Amino acid sequence: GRVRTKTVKRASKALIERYYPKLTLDFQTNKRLCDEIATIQSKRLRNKIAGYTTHLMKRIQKGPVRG
Amino acid sequence: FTPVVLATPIPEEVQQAQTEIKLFNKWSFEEVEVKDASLVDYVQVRQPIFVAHTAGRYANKRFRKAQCPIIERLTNSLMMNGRNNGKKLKAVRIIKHTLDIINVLTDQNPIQVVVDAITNTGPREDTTRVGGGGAARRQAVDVSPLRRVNQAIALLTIGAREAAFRNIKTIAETLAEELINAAKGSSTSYAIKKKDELERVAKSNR
Amino acid sequence: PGVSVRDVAAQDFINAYASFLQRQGKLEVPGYVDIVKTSSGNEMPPQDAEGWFYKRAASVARHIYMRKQVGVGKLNKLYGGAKSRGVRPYKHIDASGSINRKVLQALEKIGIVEISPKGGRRISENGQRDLDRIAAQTLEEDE
Amino acid sequence: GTIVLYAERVQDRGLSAVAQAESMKFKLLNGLAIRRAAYGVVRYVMESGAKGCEVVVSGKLRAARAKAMKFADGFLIHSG
Amino acid sequence: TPVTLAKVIKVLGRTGSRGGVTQVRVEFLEDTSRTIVRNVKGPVRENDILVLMESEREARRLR
Amino acid sequence: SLVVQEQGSFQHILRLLNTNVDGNIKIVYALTTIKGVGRRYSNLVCKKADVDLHKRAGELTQEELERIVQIMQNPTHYKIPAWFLNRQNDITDGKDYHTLANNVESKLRDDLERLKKIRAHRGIRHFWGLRVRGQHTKTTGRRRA
Amino acid sequence: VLKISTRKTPNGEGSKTWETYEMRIHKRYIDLEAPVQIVKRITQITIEPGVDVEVVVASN
Amino acid sequence: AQHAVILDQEKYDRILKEVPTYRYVSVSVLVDRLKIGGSLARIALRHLEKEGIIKPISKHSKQAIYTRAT
Amino acid sequence: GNEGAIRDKTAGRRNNRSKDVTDSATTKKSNTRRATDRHSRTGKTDTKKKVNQGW
Amino acid sequence: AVPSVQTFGKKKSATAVAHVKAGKGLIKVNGSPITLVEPEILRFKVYEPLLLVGLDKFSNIDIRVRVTGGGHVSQVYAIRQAIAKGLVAYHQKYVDEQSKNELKKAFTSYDRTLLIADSRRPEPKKFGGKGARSRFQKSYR
RNA sequence: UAAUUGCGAUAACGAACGAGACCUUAACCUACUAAAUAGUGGUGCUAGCAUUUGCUGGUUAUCCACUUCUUAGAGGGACUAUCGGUUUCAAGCCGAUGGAAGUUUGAGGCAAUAACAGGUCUGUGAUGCCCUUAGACGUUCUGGGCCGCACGCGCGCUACACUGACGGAGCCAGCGAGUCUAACCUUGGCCGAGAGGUCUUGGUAAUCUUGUGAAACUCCGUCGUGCUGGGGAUAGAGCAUUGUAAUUAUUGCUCUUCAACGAGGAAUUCCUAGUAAGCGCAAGUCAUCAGCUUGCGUUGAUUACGUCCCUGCCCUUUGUACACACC
Ligand SMILES: [Mg+2]
Ligand SMILES: [Mg+2]
Ligand SMILES: [Mg+2]
Ligand SMILES: [Mg+2]
Ligand SMILES: [Mg+2]
Ligand SMILES: [Mg+2]
Ligand SMILES: [Mg+2]
Ligand SMILES: [Mg+2]
Ligand SMILES: [Mg+2]
Ligand SMILES: [Mg+2]
Ligand SMILES: [Mg+2]
Ligand SMILES: [Mg+2]
Ligand SMILES: [Mg+2]
Ligand SMILES: [Mg+2]
Ligand SMILES: [Mg+2]
Ligand SMILES: [Mg+2]
Ligand SMILES: [Mg+2]
Ligand SMILES: [Mg+2]
Ligand SMILES: [Mg+2]
Ligand SMILES: [Mg+2]
Ligand SMILES: [Mg+2]
Repeated sequence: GRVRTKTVKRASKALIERYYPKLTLDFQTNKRLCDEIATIQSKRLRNKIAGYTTHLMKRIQKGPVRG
Repeated sequence: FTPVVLATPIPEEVQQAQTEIKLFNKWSFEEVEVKDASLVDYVQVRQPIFVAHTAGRYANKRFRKAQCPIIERLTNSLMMNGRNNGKKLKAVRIIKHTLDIINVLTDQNPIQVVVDAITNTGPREDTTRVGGGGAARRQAVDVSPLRRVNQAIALLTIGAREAAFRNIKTIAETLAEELINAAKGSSTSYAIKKKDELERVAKSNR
Repeated sequence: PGVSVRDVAAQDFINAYASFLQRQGKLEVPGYVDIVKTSSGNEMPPQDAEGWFYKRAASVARHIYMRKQVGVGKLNKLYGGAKSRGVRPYKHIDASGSINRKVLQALEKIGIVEISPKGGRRISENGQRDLDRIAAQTLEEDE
Repeated sequence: GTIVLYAERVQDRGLSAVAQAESMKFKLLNGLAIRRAAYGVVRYVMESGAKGCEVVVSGKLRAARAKAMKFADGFLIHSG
Repeated sequence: TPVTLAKVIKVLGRTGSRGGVTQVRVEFLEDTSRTIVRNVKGPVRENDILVLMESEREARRLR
Repeated sequence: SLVVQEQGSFQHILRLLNTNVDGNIKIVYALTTIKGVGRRYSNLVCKKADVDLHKRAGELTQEELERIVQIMQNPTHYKIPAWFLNRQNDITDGKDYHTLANNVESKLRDDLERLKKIRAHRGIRHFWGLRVRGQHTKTTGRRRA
Repeated sequence: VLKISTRKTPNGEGSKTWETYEMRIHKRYIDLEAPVQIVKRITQITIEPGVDVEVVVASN
Repeated sequence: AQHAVILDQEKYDRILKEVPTYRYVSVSVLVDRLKIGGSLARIALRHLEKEGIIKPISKHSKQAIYTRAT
Repeated sequence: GNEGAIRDKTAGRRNNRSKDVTDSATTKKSNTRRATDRHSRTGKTDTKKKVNQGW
Repeated sequence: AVPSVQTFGKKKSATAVAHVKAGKGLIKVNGSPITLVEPEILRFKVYEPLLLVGLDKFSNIDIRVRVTGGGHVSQVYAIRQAIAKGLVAYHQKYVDEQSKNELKKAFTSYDRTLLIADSRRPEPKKFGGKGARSRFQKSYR
């Protein structure tokens, strides 16, 4: 399965919460954004995160999301 | 066919049949058709190949198994009973051989006789053990095209393997033989008997 | 065009060369040939009987032509095969160091191979010569 | 002369496993109550600025049947 | 011998205690308009073609 | 190789060394039915007798056949090593023999008895109808005798 | 990579769990053309608990 | 012990007149004509090739294939 | 000695073959207790004073 | 020097390196002509790219291959890779793109992983059975 | 969902251990830093065949240049991406395109709380108590024994042949390991049918053994369905190696002797992709001995991509007079 743990989903929340201007529908830049904008300890955990914070981003465009 | 030759020369008939048509060992993929409805899709033929060896990832997804060139499907199924496990090179040669024999007999694209025998030996419907309470009766079903192809391959191959066993006649002949007889079924092939005896019992319960 | 033995398939080369040495007469065959076995990993002698010593020597030649230097040890191992240990698992086993070492002495006397620096036997300068000849011969068989 | 020994005190024993094991050993050999021994060992390690500590005592005391105890405080992680 | 051609439409699921069985609705190509549910023995997806050996006796739940 | 003919010149079955030998079997292997001669021995004896191994037992000229038997029972004069021979160092006269045919039966017996008659453990073990070359006798060999 | 493959059990009981220890050895070499001085200067210091330094000379 | 392993004159003739209408001619085939065994049949194959009735469509060991000449 | 060993009748394969086989040669595991594992047999017992001093 | 590129092919372990320089249509594997290359039942696996993309094409080039490692099949699937990759690399630097893309289009449309190496690889056995998945026989009692 | 993995529902809100993360290994880098202990192109010196320039080799430094292949440091890469279906348009799941890679990327290491009278005092100079302690249950030395054989059970090896056996011929791996106060890994040359011997030799090792030229496998033959040349148990006779010692036969070679077994009752094991199965190798043990194991690569499938029917477990609900907890 590919269900993202809370730590990923939690962190994505926190970042969209306070950096919606900046951030994009693009993972590739959301990646780089995460580096400047947050400390993470492993490349894997970062993309895992930024990929999902892109997901959440990509569908706020099409209506609100609880949380 | 517009001839061409460079440093290390490439053989006449090799230049001759290849660059033109993309045909088999040296057999035609075109013409060849699946004479029963369905079975199209679930039998390959086109795209065309040279020999039936391939590093094909036909496993890691449910149905893609269907996409394997049905000649090479046949060959893979030839290489079993532990002693012959693996040994594709051994097998492939039998097919090349087999196809030649099939060809000699009754003309026809040998690669098409394969197509006939396969289509012609898969059970259009079958039975399956059903709970019913201990004394489990036999409930009939219609079988999948895919399942129907598979059984045909496995039935065809086995019957020859057992024919080939303990006797002078070679794998290639009995395989050819099994096929030729299974082209339009003739009650003498291990498969047709088994198809027919299977549909006998399938029709025996509805 | 011009021709190297590398330009011929093995069974086309060696079987022409084997035929050569037999058609010729300069050779040195041991004498125990006809009663010997090629390896302790075997069961029956060669069936070529009158011959086969030509065939190894022909093969031995072509191998050593194809490389820098090689000796008995390597040829023993090259020509070794499976030995049915009866009811026990097979293992590879080396073949006879006599048949080979004497082929080396043979082919050398006829001047197709020489003792070599760094060890082993090097393809002869007259080996090159005469080998690329019959190579160019059985390429002519399909002329 | 080819060999040379130098002793050297350690920066805070309170974060050295081996230090505190050997302390208990010693504690328990002057016969402090089991819990009193370990519970202080926890509460000193903690004091020495540890992010978590944990002590096990297994074996037999005074009764015949064998027992075991966890003594732990603060934060530990256990995997990877 | 009559033959009968039916195009599979929509995979409904597995019945049969074991589970190898798969209930599907099909459509005839020799005049559509009418559909019928069948039980299969092999693996099946949408747009497959089943030789109904007898075109009129549908089944349900298997044990 | 060749397509041959022959008159009535070949006979099926022929008797040499007090035993029977099938006609239409290749003469190398044909010879093996004789106790004491195996494939390696057969092979060499033929090569030595200057016979064409391509032939069956029956083809062989009576001259060729007679020749063959002659080598089989004097292997060492007719140049055949010794390490090819089942009875090197005859533990009494110490010569080097190749016991054949009916004789190999008797020379097994003679040996089995020399041990038994000297009471040596191997002998005893033979007289007890057991395994001798030191094999675990717990599990293997149970139907047997 | 120096492997050591062993049963975890001190005794015999249980499913036979096997376990492979491993030790990695990393070896470098750097070739220098320098006077007598720098060599010794470069050998004595630059030392480190854990790294084994070896200096050889010679044409061969 | 059940007849195959030779060349009986009246056999050779049969191996000349009986081979036409052999749409397929292989090693197995020749034994199956209630006659020769594999060996002195493999010899036959090469010798019917001496001249006629058989064209070599396929090659090698284990498998041979010949057809009626035209 | 060895003389006796071979001369000894009453020995060797024939003789054993001609004997019936004990039934003890096809028994079970025998187990003998395992169903008493949790029921301590010492007949002692500890006691809450002595445990409480220990622990 | 002359215009050239070097490329490789990898299947299982086998690594087939190729040198594709400008010349007169030479194609030799490991030192011998490509018209040999036994196993041979698979010969056409390696003739394949040539036929795929027009028997000409090679006229302005030479080709050598050097396969080590792998085995009597994995080397054939590897060399053909380096052969057809080799041809595409050459156009990449020397001829043109539309002619490069022309080629890569047929190599792909056919493919037996001709431009892109196969990811598959042995899985490590693990203790308890002779295989990576297989477990030894057991008995309960 | 592989997961108390998440969505959602919601008197709960928001967190930590364990799962995840993490680490190791196998996959991708013509991007970065290099290499006579790795290798390529050119150049000399040079052999062979052609000759019209060519083709194929030789040469631990005769020179120049490079890093594609090899090696290992630092980075980069993937996040189930884009798109499209399906879904409480929620977590997700499915399909297509692309990609080295899209089953937790594949395989491992790590691994909470708790339980068992599981196993180990025969690993320990870990250990309580008990036993014994000079005619010893200490220890050592000589010899035997763990191998004993009517028979029951388990793991295995080899086979019942023609997809084969045999014989010649092609001829391709990866993980490993190797000698100092020593006799380890062994090339080459001779002698020997063989096993082996002998003379020298390289290596404390990406340098030498070793391209570990491994085995299945590939080709051309021979045999022809006959317990046959399938099979190789048992047994005789001879040679040789390890060792102080080989008898109760350490192992190896040779001739001979040539069994059962013609695919296996009731039952039962393992397994989903470079997997199963076939095939050999190195390592552990080791003076000598692998039919065992730990790993490794070679050849390479058929069939699911499901369900709760069997079996095993987990979960709620529910009963209890059990709590030393159904022993
Ligand atoms: Mg086998
Ligand atoms: Mg070999
Ligand atoms: Mg060989
Ligand atoms: Mg954690
Ligand atoms: Mg973890
Ligand atoms: Mg005999
Ligand atoms: Mg034994
Ligand atoms: Mg690089
Ligand atoms: Mg794709
Ligand atoms: Mg107990
Ligand atoms: Mg212990
Ligand atoms: Mg024991
Ligand atoms: Mg076990
Ligand atoms: Mg062979
Ligand atoms: Mg001698
Ligand atoms: Mg030295
Ligand atoms: Mg026999
Ligand atoms: Mg045999
Ligand atoms: Mg060993
Ligand atoms: Mg053991
Ligand atoms: Mg309650």
